Amino acid sequence: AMKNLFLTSSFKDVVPLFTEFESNLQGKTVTFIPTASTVEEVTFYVEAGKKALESLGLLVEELDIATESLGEITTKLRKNDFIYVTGGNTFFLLQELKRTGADKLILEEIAAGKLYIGESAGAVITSPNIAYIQTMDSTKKAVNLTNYDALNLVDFSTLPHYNNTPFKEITQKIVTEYQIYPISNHEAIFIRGKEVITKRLS
Repeated sequence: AMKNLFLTSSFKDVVPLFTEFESNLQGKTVTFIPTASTVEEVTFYVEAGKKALESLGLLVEELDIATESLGEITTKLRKNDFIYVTGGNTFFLLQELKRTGADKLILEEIAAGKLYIGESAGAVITSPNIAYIQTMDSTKKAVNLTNYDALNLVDFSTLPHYNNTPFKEITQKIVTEYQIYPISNHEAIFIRGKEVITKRLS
């Protein structure tokens, strides 16, 4: 029904675009999902994003889909105002969302009007299918995921870090090979229903 999404390559690089997107943040709560990052070896974006949210007066509540009961997943997703998904390995993220059936719970919340913030991997899973991201994120880390169909919230396939080192050749080759929607580190996509707008911080 409703669809409020903020998609980014790097949340810490576009904080002002987020505050342009959404007002009266003080005291609002965020379900913060770092699952994609838990199989990654370099993860500065996780704390950078969390501290950025906190600097806006948001109350951040962690939810690791990989380890928490469905009871806790259901409760947190329902309770908190926003959903935020950190970057990391997109395949592991989608794998854990499907395994728990939480992909469904996220879609329901979004349909009810809940704001979804997706960073890199968290943006990629809004696409119909994440196969296109396999040259950036290794499938070796998702040993159970048998189908790359994702949330299918938008018809387009967000490609983060576009023409941004160290993903220059990677992102270039993806465009060539594959409705790819490229965004750089300082771009965000504002989505309010059918209204889709790219903004750049510069």
